[PDB]
Amino acid sequence: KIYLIEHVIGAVAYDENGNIVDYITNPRDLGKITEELLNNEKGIPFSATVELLKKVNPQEVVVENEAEVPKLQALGYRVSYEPYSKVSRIFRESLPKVAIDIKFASNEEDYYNFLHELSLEYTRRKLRSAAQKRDLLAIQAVRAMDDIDKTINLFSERLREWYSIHFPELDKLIEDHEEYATIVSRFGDRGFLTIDSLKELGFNEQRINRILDAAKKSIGADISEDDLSAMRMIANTILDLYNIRRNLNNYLEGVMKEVAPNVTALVGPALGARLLSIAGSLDELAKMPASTIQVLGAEKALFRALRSGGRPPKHGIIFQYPAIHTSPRWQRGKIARALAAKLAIAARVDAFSGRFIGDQLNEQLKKRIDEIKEK
Amino acid sequence: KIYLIEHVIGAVAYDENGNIVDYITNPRDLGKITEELLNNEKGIPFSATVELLKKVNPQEVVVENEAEVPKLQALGYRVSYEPYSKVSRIFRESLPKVAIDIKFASNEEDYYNFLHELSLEYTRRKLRSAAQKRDLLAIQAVRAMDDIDKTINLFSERLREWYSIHFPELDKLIEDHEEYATIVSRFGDRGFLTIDSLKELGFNEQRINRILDAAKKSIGADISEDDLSAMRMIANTILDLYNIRRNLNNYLEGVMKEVAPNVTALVGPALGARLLSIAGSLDELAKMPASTIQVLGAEKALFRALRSGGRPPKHGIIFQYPAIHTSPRWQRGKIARALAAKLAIAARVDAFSGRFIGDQLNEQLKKRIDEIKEK
Amino acid sequence: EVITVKQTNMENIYECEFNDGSFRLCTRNLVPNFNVYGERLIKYEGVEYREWNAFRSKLAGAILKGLKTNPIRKGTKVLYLGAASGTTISHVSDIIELNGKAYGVEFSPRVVRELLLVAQRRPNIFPLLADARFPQSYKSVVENVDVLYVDIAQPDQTDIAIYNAKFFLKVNGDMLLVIKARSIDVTKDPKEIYKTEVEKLENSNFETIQIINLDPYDKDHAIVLSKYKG
Amino acid sequence: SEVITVKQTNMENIYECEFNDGSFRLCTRNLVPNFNVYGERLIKYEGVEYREWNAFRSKLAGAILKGLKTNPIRKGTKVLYLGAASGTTISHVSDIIELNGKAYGVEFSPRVVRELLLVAQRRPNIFPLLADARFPQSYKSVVENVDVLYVDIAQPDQTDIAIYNAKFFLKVNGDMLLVIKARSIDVTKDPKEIYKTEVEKLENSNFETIQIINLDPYDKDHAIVLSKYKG
RNA sequence: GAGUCUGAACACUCAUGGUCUUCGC
RNA sequence: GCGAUGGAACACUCAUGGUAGACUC
RNA sequence: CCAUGAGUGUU
RNA sequence: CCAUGAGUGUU
Ligand SMILES: Nc1ncnc2c1ncn2[C@@H]1O[C@H](CSCC[C@H](N)C(=O)O)[C@@H](O)[C@H]1O
Ligand SMILES: Nc1ncnc2c1ncn2[C@@H]1O[C@H](CSCC[C@H](N)C(=O)O)[C@@H](O)[C@H]1O
Repeated sequence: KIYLIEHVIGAVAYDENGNIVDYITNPRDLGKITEELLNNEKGIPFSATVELLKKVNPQEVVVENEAEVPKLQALGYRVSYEPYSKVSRIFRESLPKVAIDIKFASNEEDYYNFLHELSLEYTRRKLRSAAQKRDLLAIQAVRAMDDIDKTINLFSERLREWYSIHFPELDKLIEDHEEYATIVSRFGDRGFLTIDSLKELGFNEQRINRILDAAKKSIGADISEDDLSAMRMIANTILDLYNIRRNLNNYLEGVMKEVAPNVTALVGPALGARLLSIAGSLDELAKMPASTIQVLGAEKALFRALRSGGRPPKHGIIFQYPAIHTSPRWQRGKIARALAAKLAIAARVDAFSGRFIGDQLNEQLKKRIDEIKEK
Repeated sequence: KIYLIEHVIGAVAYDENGNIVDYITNPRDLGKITEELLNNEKGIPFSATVELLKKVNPQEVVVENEAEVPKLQALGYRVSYEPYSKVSRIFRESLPKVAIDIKFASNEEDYYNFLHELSLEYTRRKLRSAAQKRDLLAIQAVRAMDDIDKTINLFSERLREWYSIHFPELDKLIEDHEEYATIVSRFGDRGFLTIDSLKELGFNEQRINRILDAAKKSIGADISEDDLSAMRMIANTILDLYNIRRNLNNYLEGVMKEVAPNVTALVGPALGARLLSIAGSLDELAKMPASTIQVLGAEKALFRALRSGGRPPKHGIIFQYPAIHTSPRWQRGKIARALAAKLAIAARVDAFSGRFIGDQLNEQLKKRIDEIKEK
Repeated sequence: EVITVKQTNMENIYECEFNDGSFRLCTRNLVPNFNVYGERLIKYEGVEYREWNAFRSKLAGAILKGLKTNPIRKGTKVLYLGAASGTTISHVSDIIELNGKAYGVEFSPRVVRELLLVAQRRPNIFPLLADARFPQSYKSVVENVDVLYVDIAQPDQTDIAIYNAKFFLKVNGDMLLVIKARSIDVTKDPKEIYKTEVEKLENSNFETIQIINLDPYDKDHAIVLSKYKG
Repeated sequence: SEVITVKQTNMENIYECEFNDGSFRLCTRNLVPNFNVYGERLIKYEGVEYREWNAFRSKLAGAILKGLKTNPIRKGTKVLYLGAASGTTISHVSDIIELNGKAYGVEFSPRVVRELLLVAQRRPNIFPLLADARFPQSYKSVVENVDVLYVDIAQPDQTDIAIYNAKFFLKVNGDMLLVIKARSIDVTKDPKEIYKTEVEKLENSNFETIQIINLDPYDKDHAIVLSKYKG
């Protein structure tokens, strides 16, 4: 009976054949119209639409946005939805002129000048809202934390080669990078090593014995203090990086408990945030089926196999989940499919703000993994 | 006519048919024998050999190591060199018994016990001498500097993405990573930016007003102080890394002016050390032809073009030389060939400690470059 | 250095000869002294032109591979799906001039952040941070257009294009559709994909006009020109 | 995985271990009980410790799996090992030849000999020589002549280096095990052509060809040739 | 559209080789 | 072997899409 | 880049 | 991994 048109222009009521029945023009306010476009996206009718229908008292209203149908029905109207109707094309083909007739704009230039500021303002607001989503902070943080891990390993490999020129035996004696960098930072010249100074740093007596024995037998070269100091710059940097790594990990814990507590209950904050990073957002993660979640991070292996026909990957980044990588190869598929199943549930509960069930998801999984290990 | 055998066990004089004319047995001293073995590979005869030849008064002496011929001649003997002589094979096939006959050892087990300790001490002293080479230090330092460069860039790219959540327009306004990191470190919330604080850091008025204007109108999100502090941890690490980079580059200048001054005169300490790093050592670098030096660092393109017949690379890491990478592509080949040719000469001057001609090599090269560009 | 700039066979698309022998496509700059993506600004007989890199712009590539007729001309109204950071739509804005209109749809906020810089200086460009699958989310801003230009990485890109045409493309208007084969099905041969997607179009009442392979300007890409019959 | 049994094979002091997963793996008797070299598994069976021998990391184990008919490395054997690297394969050679055998290990990269030195410190069997195989006049003052010359060096002229070391140190009628590394000789050529060219050079230097074994898949672009030195 | 089952997660460091074409002497 | 000439230096960041095989309902 | 040897990090 | 868009470092 009546076709409702909602546009920057205002609200316009049309017949079956395209004749304007009546209209209410929007104010020429950028703030007001953007707010109403944002509202209208979640189905809220323009306030100009509410005044229009109250005046036109229509028998049946055809709208163009499906989410708007319940909103108008709750006002007491008979409402149907119609996509790309003939009438709304007829309306769109009569712009910019119809904006002059209904007196939103004085001429074509005036109309398009306003429309241009409108699109900018609309876009700026949708950019601000996207930037407010707090899952972006978890994602950047865990990406930075992974950069730091990689850097710690890169610099520690370099320091071991560089310092082994002066004390090569230490490399194989100290497996822990942070301890190795501690020894190089604190002492430099292997001649400065002693029981008390090593004890003071927290080494136990057997370890201290192996170290002082190696330092005394050492086949390494004699280098200068300046040479040692170039090496200690790397060691100190490594120590600083571990401190940042631990801060970032504590930061990430608080954000992930806030942003995705159910996922965090299952996999912890770091691995939870890596799932977000690869998905791109919590909302994206919560659309994925378990079988996609299962291989997030394995895109190289998956597409290599999808081409060559070779063997597909059993797991992506969730391989970091201890019960996956510390179990035998033949159990890993099944465990990864059990975890992916609970991740998919946890992500939906988090994305829709459902009630926290993460601890129960964990129990269900631990017990399901127990079933599997009987293999 | 005498075949001189020099072995761990001592000096043996053989006649042409494998019969022992006389011998002088080394002392059972690991340190002494090891030192005499090291001198000997350089052609210096054993002290036992000197004693032996005076006893035997040979008419002619056949030696196993060619480097030894001039040294024994300087003692007044007629001397020749024979590779893998029959007599020396007869000596070696009579071990370990001959070691018992000349009373170097009581029995087989005694001989091999000592031989084993000898081989360890010999190998230990060569490992020490290898580690003492000064070019190892330049190679490690420039490698750590390149990790640092890579890391600075990786963290800066991450910081920009991260801080852009809060202040997105700053990314395109501040192109230098150290300045971007400086702004994030110092202020955090873009609200804290004032004219005079920015002046303090050295920015100029035109830039400062663009920054403050962008911060007022920013569509970035509002985030907590704790969210900003996580970002600032990456910023301050970036600034520490730039300081390390500069200290390392100053260290590398000292080492390279001492280790390869002629190479350093042509390409600077950092690029010169990269050449050492890819070649593996100054000695290896000085064996290479110009055409190989020209493409050090481009092994990927080189072997791709060998295996496919494609176009080979015109330059490797020397692409970093400003006259190459700031020049039009049709000149780079000629320019790189001219530089590689001077580097080959320079590497040999440094490796064999000739007189410094780096200033002159550089003058020759820059004249050749002027000729090329004026085609 | 610039020998000469003369208009090519297509309205408001120019060609510049350089003294080193080179030839490059260019458009008259709507915003003099400002570049969009680091392209060269060319001055000739008073007028400033922007060189139009065909290795970065599918429309420039299509022209250098033999695009016969170009529906994008002066005063054209364009719905641009996949506006991205502004590279191609900035040249579209040059060609169409102040009385044409380019509605730019792009759903990635990270890249619309850059597109907004381009749009701010061009009263020609209306950026819409929106999902092309849902034309109901920007029908309130746009109008009906002469040209629908679609370059979105989606597996149902052709269906999305068709859906926007039913909303917004005038009958007898034109569609330029980029077919991104590795984004439709990476396992299939692009030649098959092109055949399949054009079949869709002709089944949806789009008269095929010309199909252009974009190699070497783009690997595994084609671009289709069709007239929408209604 | 659990060991069913370990039985001696055709070749002396080389054993084959059986696992209940139906898989078999070569192993040797550990000359130094309770120590590993490169993380290999220590296997206890009927009171004797064995070391699993991974054919993917050892050319000699791989050759046995790919059908080596006779093995000159037995107990008491004297061997010159060119290319001893960090000690993987030579540690097993050490187990096979036992305390009365001798393995002289030549390796010229100091970075890797740092590691070889640790293997040798525990094995009186093994005499590590940081030395260039092109310069046998260096280590002639330490070694002796040998029954087996084992050569695994990445050098374009590895075969000529093997032949030249043989004239110094390999007994007449002794044996040479020469790994042919096709990609370190010439990446542009087909490995099968490399092998015929290298074997031809050996036969031209009075080496009698006993067996030529292609080492795929334990090592790609690799052959190994067992030859008898005629003098 | 669900389900079960099968099933190649990523990121890196060091060491040794393999270094073109053409045209001239 | 020498020369001239020809000639694809490397290291990375973000955004969009492409997500398997069997069997069961 | 290819082949070979030895290792590291997310663990 | 592939294709596409935008960029950074050694400079
Ligand atoms: N459903 C969708 N709605 C809007 N944009 C989409 C989309 N799906 C993909 N895109 C966008 O399509 C773009 C493909 S890149 C296209 C480049 C652009 N046409 C130019 O002129 O240079 C990406 O920016 C991507 O974010
Ligand atoms: N000229 C030479 N002299 C001594 N060793 C050499 C050499 N040329 C190459 N090599 C060494 O040969 C080795 C090849 S890797 C060999 C691995 C070892 N044989 C094993 O199976 O465990 C490298 O360590 C290399 O340093």
